[PDB]
Parts: sequence; structure tokens; C-alpha cells
Amino acid sequence: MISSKPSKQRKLVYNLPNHLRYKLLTARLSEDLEKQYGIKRISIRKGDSVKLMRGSQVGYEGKVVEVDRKRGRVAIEGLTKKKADGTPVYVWVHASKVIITKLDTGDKERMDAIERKRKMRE
Amino acid sequence: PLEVDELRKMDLKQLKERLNELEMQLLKLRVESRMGTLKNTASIKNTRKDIARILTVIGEKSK
Amino acid sequence: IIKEFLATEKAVKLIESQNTLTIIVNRNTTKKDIKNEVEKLFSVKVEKINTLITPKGEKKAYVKLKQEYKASDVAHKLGML
RNA sequence: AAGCCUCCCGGUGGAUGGCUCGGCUCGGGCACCGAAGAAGGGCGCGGCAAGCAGCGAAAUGCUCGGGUGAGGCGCAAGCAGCCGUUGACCCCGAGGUCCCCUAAUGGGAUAUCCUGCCGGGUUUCCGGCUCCCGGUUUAUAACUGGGUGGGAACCCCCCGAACGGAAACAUCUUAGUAGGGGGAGGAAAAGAAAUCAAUUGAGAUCCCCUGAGUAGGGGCGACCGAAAGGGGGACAGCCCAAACUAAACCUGCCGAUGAUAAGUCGGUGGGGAUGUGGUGUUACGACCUCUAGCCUGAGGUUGACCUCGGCUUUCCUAACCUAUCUAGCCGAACUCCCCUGGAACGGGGGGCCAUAGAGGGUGAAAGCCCCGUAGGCUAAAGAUAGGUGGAAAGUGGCUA
RNA sequence: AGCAAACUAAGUACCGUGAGGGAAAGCUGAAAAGAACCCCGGAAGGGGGAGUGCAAAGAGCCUGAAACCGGGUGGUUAUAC
RNA sequence: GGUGCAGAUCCCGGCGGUAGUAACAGCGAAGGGGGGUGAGAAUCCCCCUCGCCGGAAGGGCAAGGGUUUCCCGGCAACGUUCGUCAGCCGGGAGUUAGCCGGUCCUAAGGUAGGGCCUAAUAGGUACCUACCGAAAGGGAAAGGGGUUAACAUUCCCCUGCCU
RNA sequence: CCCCAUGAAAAGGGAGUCUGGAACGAUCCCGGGAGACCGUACCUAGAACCGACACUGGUGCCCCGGUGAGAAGCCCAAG
Repeated sequence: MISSKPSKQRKLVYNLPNHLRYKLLTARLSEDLEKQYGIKRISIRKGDSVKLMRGSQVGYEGKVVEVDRKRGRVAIEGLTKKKADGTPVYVWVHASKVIITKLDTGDKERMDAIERKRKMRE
Repeated sequence: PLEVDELRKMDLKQLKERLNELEMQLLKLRVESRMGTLKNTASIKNTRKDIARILTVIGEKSK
Repeated sequence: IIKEFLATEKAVKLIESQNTLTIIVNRNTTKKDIKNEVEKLFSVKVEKINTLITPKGEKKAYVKLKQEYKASDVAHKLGML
């Protein structure tokens, strides 16, 4: 019951409010994680380990060190490019091009949110 | 220095003097104009928001 | 009520030479009490008060202390000097 | 040499092509704000802050609940610092603060600025201060309690042109238009026949399709112009003055009871015989009064009379329950092999989902990468609607 | 073009004593990786050599027409439209 | 269907030719020598000299402007040429009153509320009440010497005066 | 001296004459305290105002040794 106009769809994703920006960061879990967590997707936070499925660096796996929640991109340690002077800068990859390999289970409010999303028993 | 719930314990007299102390240390912090190189510029904002909290608690005591 | 203390090059020369202080106050235009606002906050005695309104939205007071008190000690306490 | 024509390269320039968080038209919802100070404006507020947006000396934001889960400090990427896992930012609900002008309202402003008199605590500061109405107090003194302005269009009422057309122009038309003044609402206005039409019929008002450019008006010129009836949409009806009664009546404040409501009881004040309350409002007749005669329950009295139990109209809201709204949440199926390529969302091969193949994003053209979609679920607190619940008054029918 | 207003401030700037009138202006790239360093220059998103990128019409940034101007190719020119 | 342009003294944008041409004279002023700074001086700075105004080209202050004022640093644009300079551009600052003026009074004149009028008012107004109307009219009381880069009958010192 | 010109009004000042009241009491000397609020920089013009402009226009008012009647024309101080 929402509009199918392309301009109305794009005005939502460019002006998304703070509490709803987690949708831009959603990524698929690895097959082993979903065995022991019972969910298929989750939003990404700093400290997760992430592997690329698309791009010129496919197969590269590291750890998330930065997020850009307004555009939906992440920065991975060791995936850099050097500037003119030589200081490295990060390569940003969209959250839909990666698959999550391990989580950081230390929030205690992220964990029961995962359980609330119907992890099997505990 | 973010007091939120000990202010409701104090009485109307103690809040008057705590308000005066904060208004004096905010006057001293305005040496940032004097280029006195405030290390933490965020203390002017933090102090102005503690003054607002006290005036809220004073009002809640139906003053 | 007092808002800031002015510490420009004219304000510094007046502390040392005339024993006066320069403050920016609210322009509440019903004034009896800048005299007893400073006499209470700093425990000094005031002799004369001359007031002004700058062209950029401020009200500036030239408060002159008595000889028994030094404006340098008030300034030093605030960290101006 | 001045040169001349043609093509190439460059400059200058910004057409062409492609793109789009902007417009434009329709459908559907929803619909008043203000003396408890509105709409509109002016000045302020950020560590460095000029503008926009947000906010008001508690000023780039304060408090309490709910949702969310790791970052946050707007457009806007710097220097420096801080807030947050004791749950921030952000979203929803409820509160606090809320400068000056402004209907502007104590008095004045060609000063968005000045300046009073009473009452209260008492630095600050906070309340009261034209035209009417119902009261108090000695009588023009003083005091208690109660319309004004705004809104894009739409609506009701008064005042009210010319240009133009008539092939000139004055009656006429344009036109009760444009415009002016006053008054509202979420709709206004109209509205229960002193109506229509025609052999005795219909039955309040309003809107649509018609009747119809018909009847009819007019230098009978240009031109102007119905209603009844037919088909539909919605389709309600009361209440007063009067006859008969004659204080049986209304209302402010205080106390109790009642869910702080309506109401009941008690005490004080203002009204009211120049009429408050009851009955009663329609037409080959209606209503009222008296007399005579026939018709639920209980009771009394002399088949007859009278008194208490159904019905009609009106007043009321809290507790409880239910549904909806203000928010968020669940939601299928490939990121398999080879080639091109900066990057597959492309080509070739293989597979899967579908109540979902609307649309969007992602390094190219994606049902299966992500958001969403078809389809489902949610709320401590407010808001709305319904149910449940409480009370007051007035009351026979028929025939002559 | 679409509302006058797609943009650093639209009834904004600006014009009028006033009632009032009323503009212009979009686009680097997938990612700033926004050109380190060396020579010239007073300086200049200035010149040259480099380097980044699939690709520099590289900040005056998509594509980049014509008019106009400069350089070059091929014909030709001071006895005649 | 908002559908085909050479014309509308068409509308808007860009660009020619005139042409590196006119103008930068006229209103009664004028420069020269030596030195400096700077990447770069007819044009900015220093010294000497020469010329012009002298009832205005000097001094003091309004309405109006609104930061143009003062210090430091600049030169892409701005100034009829140049510019190292500036009323321009960037960064900092600056206006102090019992005695000065407003504030008060009334003038010519106006307004609000009542009355009277108006179909009505945002309309008229002879009357009543109140208020408004002058920074050159009326209107209590101060002078000197000094002090800043920028204020001074306003700040300091001495001597005063009004209510 | 002149007019068929007769040439502002108020707040605010001072004084006088009376009436009432108290016996303490100054318009004279000495000492002490107080006197809100708002304006104030700069130009004021052949470059700061208005005229589209750093416009020969307009807006200004008040003031200023020799020769000579002179605020004229000519020459020169202060600036």
C-alpha cells in the first residue's frame, strides 16, 4: 500500500531517519552461523568478521572497523588503497556484497534481539 | 559530572546553592573568548545543560 | 546578571591604571543592581558605575572599585591575569 | 603580401542527447484556531556560527513512560573536545521553560521601546487594572463571576459599475457580475404547506439527469428565461404564544451523600403574580373544560369514584470491557560452473520460489544479494467510538 | 519546459516614498583514489616531467554543435568583379 | 498530440563588423632633483624645493548614511591608466554623563472612546473626556589643565554647583 | 519712530495676602547620602547624503595682514 513511483522510493532511502538506518546495513549470515542462531540475516556492527562475494577483491575476509550508516557501506581492515603521498585509505563496500562470518556477541541486547527473532530454543 | 537522580534527594535550599556554584564556573569558562585555550570546549555545553536540569528539579518541587 | 568578562587591550589597561573592570551584562533596562551583583559575587565594594551599549548587541559596564580593593585580584581569580 | 575557398587541430561557447530527492492534474481522506494570548512579525541562542531550518535567558535543546539497539554532536567533509552499554542519538505519547511586538488589553509609542497604581511573599519575581450581562457594597466610588482577531478555497446577508455586444447608440444586455462592507462552520443556507393540480389527486427541505431554449419578457431588435410533472440520491420530525391550572418554579455559594457526574437532603443569596412551572399546539377539523355512558395489576371508598406499579420526554458521566488511531515488527526462493569486463545486474549451461514477478538499491540490464511486495502481528500512555451504568418530570382509552 | 521558485537564502536577491513589481542558477567519478615529489614562477585546481583511474575537455569537471578567432593541409592570388 | 520555422521594429542566449577606433582636454593648479621598499614604481614612502586656495579648496556641527572610524596583513576583482596604495579585501577592536541632549510643556495640527449620523465599516464628526504633536520654540544646576591607536562639558586631578 | 501689520501658548519658577494646626525650628552655616532610562564612533560632501557612478547638479547651515568704501578683484599668513 506504498507508492510505486521511483521518485517516492528514492526519497525514502536518501532521508532515512536514525532509528531506521539499520536496514541499509543488512547482510546475509554464513551457513554455519545460521545453524547455531536460527536467523538468515542481521545488521552489521563494528567487530564482525566479513567476507566479500562480489567485486575485484572477491574472497577477501577481514574485520569491520568502520561503518557509514547513512549510505550503507563498511570498511574492512587490510583492504586499503594508498593516496598520492602514501597514507592508506579504506575501500568501502556495500553491505549487500558481503556475507557475515562471525559475530561479536557481547552486547546482551543484540543477543536477546536475535533470540526474539526466533532462534530455536536458546 | 552528569548528575541526574541525586538532585531529587536534595531540598530546595541545597539546590539554590548548587545552582549558584554552577553559574560561577560557567562564568569562568567564558575565558575561551580570551583565547585562554580551553582544552575541553565541551565543558561550556555540559555546564549549561546541568543548569537546565536543576531548574527542572526546582520546578518539580512546586516552587 | 553577569555574562562575560572583557579582556581586550583596552580592558587590560583599565584594570592596572584606573582600578576598573569591564563586564558584559544583560540589557534588562530596569537597572539598580549591577552594583550589588558584583558586591555579592566577589565581595568587593563599588564606587562608580558607567554603562554602555555596543553597536553589535551587547551592554558593557565599567565598574570601578574602591581603593581598599584591587581589580587585579578579581581579574587574577577569574584567570584573566 | 593584403588575401580567397575547403578540410583538420585548438580555443571560446553551451546547443544536442541522456538523467532527476522538483512541479502539474485527477481520485480518496480529513477538516476550525484565539484573552489559559492566536495567526503574523522582530530580536536572540552553537567553542570557533554568516545563512536556512530548529529552539527561547531552562534558547542547536530539560524531565517521565514506550520502541530500538551501537553509535551520536542538522544542511556541512575542519581544529579541538565531549556524550553513550548505568542503553545515548533517533521515533511515538505525556509534561516543564516559552524574550518583545502583535485582537494587544493598566498608560504611552511617527520608541518592536518606555513607564505606573493596588495585593503577595519578599534580591529577582508573581497576580489585578472598551462595550455589555448577572451580583456585592453608601447613593457615579470601589469590588466578585462571565464579544473582540486569524484561516487557500467553499458559505450567509446588504451596497453595487464600466469595458464590450447591439456592426453607430440612449431602453436592453454585460450583471446583481467585478468590486466594497458585515457574519459564520467543518460544512453553511433551506426545511415540516395560509404548497401544488383538476374531478378530486400528491404530500417538509436540498442535490443530480430531464421537462427546455418550452411557457414567457424584449428599440418584439441583439438577446434574456422558469415552475409543475417524470427518473434517481438521501429519505426522520418536533418545540412555543392561547384556552385549563395559579408558585406546585428557576438559579449562584457552603456542608453531606452520590464514581469529584446527573441527582437527593440541609443552610444561606438573587429572581417571579407585569406569571416561574404543568397541560397543549392543528383544519370538511385540532386542542382544552364540563356532563353522560362503556373498557390490564394491587388497595381503599360509595356497578361507580379515587391512590401506587408501564410508556413518552429530558439530564449524566466515572469505573469496567471491546474495537480503532498516534511506532514499530515477521515475511519464500542461487550470490552455482564457463566467457567478456574496472565491476555481472550481460552471453551460454544448470537449479529453485511464487497468495510474493508492484517498485527501489547495490561498481552494468537482478523474481531468488539487500529493502520492500502478497500475506500477517503489536503498545506502558494519550485520543476516538461503542457497550455496560445512574437519575428527573409528565401521564388513562373510546362515543355523544 | 514544469508552480514565479528542482540549486548556499524564492516571493529570496534586487527596483520603487508607497500601494506594488520581481529574477538568475541543476550534472567529476563506482570510490576523492581531488594529482605525492622534482624544475620554472611574486602568486595562481598556474606551465613542464610525473602519478591515480575503465577513462582526465582535473575543480572554468557528463556529452560538447554552430556562429566567431588562431595555427596547419590542398588549390590559387597584386591587368582587373 | 503542447507535432515540422528564415522572416513577426519576434523572445532569450552566445558572437561579429565599426575598431584596438571615439573618449580618458575645456568648468583659470604644476611639477623637479636625490634616496627607499618591492617580483614589478610617472602614480606608494622620506628629505629639499617650486606652485595653488586663503568669505573657501581652511575650521565647527545637522538631517541622511550605517561601521564607511582605529590597528595589523593583502592586491583575483574594485578605482576612468598603474598600483607595493585606498572610503576595496581578510583578521582584531572601538562610543562611559546629576550638570550635554532626549525624556517633559504646549503651538499650527491630529487620534481614541463616548455621543450624534451610516445599509455597513477599515466611513463622517460641530460636542464631551482623555491623550499625542518641536534632538534650532519654552525648559534646575560645570569649568579648567591633562589622558588613548581609536571616547571624552562623559575618564583622571583641582576647584565647584543643582534637587 | 512706524503700521487699515500691533508682532504664540503652556508646563516649570518666585513672591504676596489670608485660614486652620502644633511649640519646635528654617529659604542661614557645618558634616553625610542619592540622582533611573536611552543617544554619543565617523563623513557632513568636486569620493561617505539624493541623482543607476568615487556624477562639474541639488541638499547645508555657522565662522574666518596689505591695497581698498568693502566678506569685491589682486598678493600673502594659520590651515
